[PDB]
Amino acid sequence: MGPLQYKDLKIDIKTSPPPECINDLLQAVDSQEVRDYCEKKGWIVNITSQVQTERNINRA
Amino acid sequence: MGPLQYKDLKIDIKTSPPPECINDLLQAVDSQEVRDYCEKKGWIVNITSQVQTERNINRA
Repeated sequence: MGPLQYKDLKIDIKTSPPPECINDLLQAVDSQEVRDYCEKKGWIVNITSQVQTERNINRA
Repeated sequence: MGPLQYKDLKIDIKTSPPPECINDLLQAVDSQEVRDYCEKKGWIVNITSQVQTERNINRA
């Protein structure tokens, strides 16, 4: 199977969350509303495996 | 008046919080525990217009 091109990153300004300011933050105040928010914002502070992009490239 | 004798403000030190990732974050999930944490961490994310709710509560 295959969800997407599944390979190196190819974006830039849109969905972080590499600048772990929320998780490094909320990793101490227990508050998924802040991370649920962060990933609501668009960082996704949580993991770097299951990602979903809206601008596919297979066709572009 | 102010919170105290607020003076000397032309450096930066390890205390941010200009990178408003917590406040820009927590400004939407209502969670002073994250900012109380952020300023506990050392950013101090907190606008200074006319707030006077005796911050720095006794969390220890």
